[PDB]
Amino acid sequence: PVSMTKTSVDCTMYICGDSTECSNLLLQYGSFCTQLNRALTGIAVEQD
Amino acid sequence: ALDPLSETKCTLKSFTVEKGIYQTSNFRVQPTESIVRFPNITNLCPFG
Repeated sequence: PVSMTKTSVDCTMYICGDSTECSNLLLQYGSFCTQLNRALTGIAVEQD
Repeated sequence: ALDPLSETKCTLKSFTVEKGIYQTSNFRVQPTESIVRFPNITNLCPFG
């Protein structure tokens, strides 16, 4: 094996199905998802 | 939100932005109209 499917999952669209209030509750948890997205971005560019 | 450079500067949390490609925000198409549906039925009330 050399490569895997380069996938990226969005913070809000995955966690909350386009609810602004649900987004606000998610933003209370802080930088979880943006670090999650950054780690998966690191994987994506890493694979290339 | 001034220009694509400025979204990069804010997401990076740095005024200087070095060489590369940066994900800042997520594009989205906002729902424009709305539709609500329910099946037509022949069960008219015989009250008349």
